[PDB]
Amino acid sequence: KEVEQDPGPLSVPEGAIVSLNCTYSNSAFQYFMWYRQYSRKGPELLMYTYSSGNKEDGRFTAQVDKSSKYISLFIRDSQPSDSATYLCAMRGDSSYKLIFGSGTRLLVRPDIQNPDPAVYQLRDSKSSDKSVCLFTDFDSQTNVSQSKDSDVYITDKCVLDMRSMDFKSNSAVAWSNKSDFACANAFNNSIIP
Amino acid sequence: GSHSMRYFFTSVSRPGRGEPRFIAVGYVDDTQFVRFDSDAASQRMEPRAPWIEQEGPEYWDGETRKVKAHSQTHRVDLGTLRGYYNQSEAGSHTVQRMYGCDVGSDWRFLRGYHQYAYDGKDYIALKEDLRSWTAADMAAQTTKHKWEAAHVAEQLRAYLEGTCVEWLRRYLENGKETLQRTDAPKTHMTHHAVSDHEATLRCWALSFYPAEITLTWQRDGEDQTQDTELVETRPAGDGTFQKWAAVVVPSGQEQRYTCHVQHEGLPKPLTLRWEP
Amino acid sequence: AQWGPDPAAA
Amino acid sequence: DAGVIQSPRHEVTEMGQQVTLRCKPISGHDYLFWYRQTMMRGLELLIYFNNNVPIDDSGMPEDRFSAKMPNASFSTLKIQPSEPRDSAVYFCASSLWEKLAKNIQYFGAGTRLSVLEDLKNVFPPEVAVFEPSEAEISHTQKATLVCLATGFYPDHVELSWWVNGKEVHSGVCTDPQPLKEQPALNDSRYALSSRLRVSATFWQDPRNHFRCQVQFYGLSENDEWTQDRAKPVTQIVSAEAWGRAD
Amino acid sequence: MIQRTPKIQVYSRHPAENGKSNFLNCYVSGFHPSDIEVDLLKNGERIEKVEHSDLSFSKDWSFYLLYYTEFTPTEKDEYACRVNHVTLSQPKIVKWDRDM
Repeated sequence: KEVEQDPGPLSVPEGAIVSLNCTYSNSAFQYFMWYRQYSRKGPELLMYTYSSGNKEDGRFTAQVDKSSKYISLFIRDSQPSDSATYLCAMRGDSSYKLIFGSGTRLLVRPDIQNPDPAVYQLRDSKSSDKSVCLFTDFDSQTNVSQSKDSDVYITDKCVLDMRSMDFKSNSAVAWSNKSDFACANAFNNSIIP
Repeated sequence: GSHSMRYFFTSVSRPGRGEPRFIAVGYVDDTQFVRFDSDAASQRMEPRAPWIEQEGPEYWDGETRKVKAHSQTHRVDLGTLRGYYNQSEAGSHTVQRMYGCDVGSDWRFLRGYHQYAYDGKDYIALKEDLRSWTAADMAAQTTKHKWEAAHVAEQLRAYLEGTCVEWLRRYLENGKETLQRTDAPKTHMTHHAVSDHEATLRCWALSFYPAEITLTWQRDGEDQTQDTELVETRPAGDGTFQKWAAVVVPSGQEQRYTCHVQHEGLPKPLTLRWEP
Repeated sequence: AQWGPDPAAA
Repeated sequence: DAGVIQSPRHEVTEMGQQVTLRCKPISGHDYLFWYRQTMMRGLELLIYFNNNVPIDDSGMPEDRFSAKMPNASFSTLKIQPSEPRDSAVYFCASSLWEKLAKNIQYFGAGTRLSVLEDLKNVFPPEVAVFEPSEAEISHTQKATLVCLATGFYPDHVELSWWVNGKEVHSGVCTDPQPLKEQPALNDSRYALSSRLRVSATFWQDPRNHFRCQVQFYGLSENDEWTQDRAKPVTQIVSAEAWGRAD
Repeated sequence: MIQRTPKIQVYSRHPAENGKSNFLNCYVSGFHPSDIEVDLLKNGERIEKVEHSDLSFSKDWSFYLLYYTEFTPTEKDEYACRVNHVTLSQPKIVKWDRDM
């Protein structure tokens, strides 16, 4: 009742095709499906496939090859809304209990028409104003990573979406309590273009 | 020759005494191999043949599940039918179901079936084509319209054609020593007397597997029926079967009446007449 | 090996 | 119509303590499933009931876990005592024969359960908001606010922006995960960051009210606190800010 | 709602010699409903350890059972099978007969 599955994170661009797959060890299994789980939500069924055969549903195709014992899902035209964990379930004759793979976290980085990368300083709404940094408007190719010679905190980014202006922006944030902190340089360990 | 795997389930409401009686049994050919009884202590699907006992834990848990869940469906179904038929709640009523799949001498799939009954009369059954249902008028029509809409036959078909047959094929191998034998009958004729002027002549056939047998009587020429006591084939207890047909006839005419025993596992048809 | 996991109810 | 309902949404508890998890399934569904999910074993079945009797219960651990459906409309999954290794999300789900046919099970949003070593390391967030740079506003006609929630544990928070008393989702960017304040302590506190970008012509209007709300899950009034810090209990911590031009 | 009265057959597993170990069987069939009482008897007294098959049915929906216990036949001892059932007005007794 155990199924191997690379947990990612699988990071692909908006527009891509993603292969997700599990391989499984027990061949008493007979129905194979894919559930998708969004961050903090229940999993909902995406696609199912009776046996060897491939079901297609618009952008999602799902496959099982039973000799190899290999289950797969194919997403064409990657949308960012497809960012999610993807979990292959499957069961047998004997019970409705689904057997799930660990899951694979898919992340689709939405394209950005006009990258505009800069590093802004920001005071607090309150008298003990701490500062804090926004590195923002960088392209979906840029990795933010940091970790330092300091107890300086840098967040993994995320993608803010202004739907009505068609202006999707990336942004990551960095702060600390000690003096020798400043913006621009604080993000400079992430080695930008 | 042919081969079958059949499961028989039975379920009997018992208003007063809480949840109903359940009895599953499974056959291969006419050898019984598994059973479940709700009223028994174990609450386990139990082997009833030496050849299935080989089966692992995966098997025995998963069969016990399948059967339990099935008892619950009957539990509900008893309720539903008390409904559809408008029956009182102190009345005991019975659901019965039998499904299974046959194969030819080649062990290929040859047919499949599933038939269901409320209070010992035909309710609903799956047609030979495994696509469609046949329903016994009144209530059954509602069950069918439900079953059409959950695509129940589509699931069943997959069991009956694919899985049932694979398992049946497994059983015929794993237990070939017992299931693929023939025991020839052990024929013998009794001579008791109905009277002075008559003489009870009984034609036995004992210790035989499988149960398909043919006994026939003949008066010189070609008599075949109606001084012919054909009892239902019955079990001995030891896995084999007993049957007999008897003739009672004007005394000193024993000689002109002859019993004709035909089995798979007989070389030629054996033929007996009063000897000593 | 039965039909499983459970019959469809009537 | 509304789907599977599970109380609570989050349950921070101390070990030793009976945790009790509830689920009401979808009206009409005779099958009910308790699944757990950890990171180490993945999503797993615990048990499932069919017309209220348990059928498959192979993933129930040996002691401590108990589960019932006293009727068709409700189930408890009860852990007694808890241990820290019961920390998991615990989903509930319901289905019918015509849907289990196609393996459609319908899920709740799950009770994120953290069972802890000692409640003395629980803290609610202290929450601040930061207001967009002058720079960012002439460079693009756009002003990003930033909300930090910091100093909290365990990481059961739910950050949301409310602009003028309605919650906005457009232009928001809550962090994927908390990030630890002290990567140096085994059981350390967290921070979590979010952003809200809007137009200059919206940030600059002093009419507009911006609020950062961090719903935190913690202890309940029955949990016996006995320091006299303020007790960290399921509460809302907020920070706010108005439009300006001076 | 159909009732159907049990057929009763009573017989040994093996050709009955005396002093000699055997099984007595009572096979009840064609009956409906399922509720049926079957006792194997010894001189009218009621034999103590009778086991019984798992209930099954024939393709006309009627039910069958085998009840059986391991006796030793003797010259003098009478054995029988007493069956009771909703169709029957009294419990009815079918005597064992090696002949039949």
